[PDB]
Amino acid sequence: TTCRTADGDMLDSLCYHVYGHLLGCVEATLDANPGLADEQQPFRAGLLISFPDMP
Amino acid sequence: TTCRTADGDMLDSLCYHVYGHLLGCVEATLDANPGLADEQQPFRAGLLISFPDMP
Amino acid sequence: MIGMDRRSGLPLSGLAHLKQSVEDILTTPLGSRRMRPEYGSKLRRMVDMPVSEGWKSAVQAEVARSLGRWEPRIGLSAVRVVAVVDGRVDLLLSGVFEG
Amino acid sequence: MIGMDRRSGLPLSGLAHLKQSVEDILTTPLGSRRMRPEYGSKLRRMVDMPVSEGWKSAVQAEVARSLGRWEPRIGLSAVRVVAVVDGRVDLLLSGVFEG
Amino acid sequence: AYLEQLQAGLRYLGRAGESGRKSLDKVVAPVNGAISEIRGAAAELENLPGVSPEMAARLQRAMRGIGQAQGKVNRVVSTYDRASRALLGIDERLDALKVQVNSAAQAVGKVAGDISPTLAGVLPSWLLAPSATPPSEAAASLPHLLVLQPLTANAQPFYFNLNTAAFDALQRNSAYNWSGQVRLGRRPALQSVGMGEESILLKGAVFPLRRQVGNQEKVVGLEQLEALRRLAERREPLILSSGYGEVQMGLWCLVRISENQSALLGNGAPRKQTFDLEFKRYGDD
Amino acid sequence: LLVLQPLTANAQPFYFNLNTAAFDALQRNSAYNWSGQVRLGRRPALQSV
Amino acid sequence: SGYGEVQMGLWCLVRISENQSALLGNGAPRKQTFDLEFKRYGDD
Repeated sequence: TTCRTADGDMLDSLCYHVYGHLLGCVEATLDANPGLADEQQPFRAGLLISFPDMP
Repeated sequence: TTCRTADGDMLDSLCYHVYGHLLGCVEATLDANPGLADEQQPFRAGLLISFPDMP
Repeated sequence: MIGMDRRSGLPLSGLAHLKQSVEDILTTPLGSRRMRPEYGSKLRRMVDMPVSEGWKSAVQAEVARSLGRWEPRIGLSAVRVVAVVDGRVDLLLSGVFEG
Repeated sequence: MIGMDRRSGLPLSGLAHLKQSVEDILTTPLGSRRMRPEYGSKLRRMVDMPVSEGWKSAVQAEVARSLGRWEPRIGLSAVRVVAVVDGRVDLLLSGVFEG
Repeated sequence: AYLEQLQAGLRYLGRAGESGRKSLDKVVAPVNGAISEIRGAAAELENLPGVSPEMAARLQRAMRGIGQAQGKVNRVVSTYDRASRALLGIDERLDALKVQVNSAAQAVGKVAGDISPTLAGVLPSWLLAPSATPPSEAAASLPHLLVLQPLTANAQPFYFNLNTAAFDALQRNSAYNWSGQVRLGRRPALQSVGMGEESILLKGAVFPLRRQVGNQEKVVGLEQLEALRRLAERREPLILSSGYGEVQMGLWCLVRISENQSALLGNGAPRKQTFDLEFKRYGDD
Repeated sequence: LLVLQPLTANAQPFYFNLNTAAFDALQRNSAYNWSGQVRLGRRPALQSV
Repeated sequence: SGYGEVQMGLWCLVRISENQSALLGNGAPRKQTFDLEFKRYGDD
């Protein structure tokens, strides 16, 4: 379930739109994403997040 | 329950019309029929299938 | 879901696969598939019948059955006759997307 | 309950904290907070919409939702348009105090 | 000699996993004829410089097939008793297929690596994102009669007005749980053991051919009571928001919808829909 | 007006129109299973079961 | 149906009850007031 951001899309908003809740849903996204947390949290327009299943 | 085909009648259709389902119903027809599977599956007009009971 | 195209063998996934998923329902008659007799549409039985106002509501009621079986990611909205030339009626298959 | 002021950092407790508790609800949009997506108001969505008599009842119905979530010590009474200048509508947020 | 070796190696395992249906002894000789024979290619492929863009897709065509050959053997073998398998002694033999073929698959992957898992299902950040703008109902020229709105706080609320449903009746039952305990020589004692069910019942009628107010080139829809149904299968409480007395009504879960749609059109379309909704107060903290 | 059609998919469907049955009323009850659990000092909790 | 959603779900039929009256000589009615009653079959 790979999604592409815009220049203002943010991580806790995105995995709330995908999953429906945020309990155990942000760090599971940061786990299966290489170098995602190193990038600045107001995202750039072209970075890809593969949201895993069962957060 | 012996049935006679036409030149386009087919095996999985016939034993679905006879039995009502196809789970375990085609190979039980091919079991009690000598030389049926050797004949081509678009059947000829005059070959006889004896459909057994309890497929 | 990622499938392959019917012609040309190319793997197409998003919504071109959605349209060919519908046209495998509408143009296969019932019992033509192998070991899957309850697959397809009765639209081939509706071929070359007179276009009345009960023929229209029998096509809407049969596309909705056949897409309701093997296409759960499509909610059917309406089927409308939009033109008539000699024999060739043409139907705007409109439906919302789910799933 | 004793909190601190938003500007100037001073700890104010009784009823000045009550008013800034409401204005953190009304001016935050939804999803702007971190790890709290169901916080704030849809009043920023009501910004720059025409002031009809259904816009008024949709603001009363949305202030009452957003204060009903994160402000239990305020019972909302009414929201009334009291003046109109060019663009600037102004709303008398009146409500009784509970808790 | 891998052009002779692995293609002959899959030929033994075709006999291994299929001549083992109702017997055991016919499995061991092709399995012995493979483990010491796939090793003839796992030692051969130790040193290749990547000989061709072809000639190693053939290795990928073969090692996918030998990977299918492990699945055929290890499922046909697993249908047997363990004691009948222990007397044969191929529990300690089929693991050598997990040694030699994996050493052969590592040898193919060093010579010719795999293709990258390309991505075609990359979506933007929209298809799972709600349209947070309010609908045309909230901007209409009609004061809203009652407002349904759920706990997710981003879902679209339902607005009761003359365009959508427009109830004119409002039952509001509200019991209070006083339990009676019969005493023998006197009046029965009453104890407040709770609050009991408070319910709100909304009557009314939807006429889905009356045009929207001011003749907006748009009628009251047939969809406009099914929106009450979709908002009720969320398994979720709802905030009632009136506009007359208290505005902050509590959490009210929706329990029953029952329309009576009659005076039908040709395609089954009604032109009256007399409904009755029925809520119960969700007892939050 | 309405069409009945079964799961066997080859059986003959039933067509509601003025020739066959032609209903003019349509009750559609639809409950939602919210179960009440009485708590002693407060309102009864409702759960979507 | 043909008006709103067309794909209604699976609906099993539960009750048929006709009231056939104004009879002919051989028992043939000329009115049959029925009421069908469905319940939604809960498929996956």
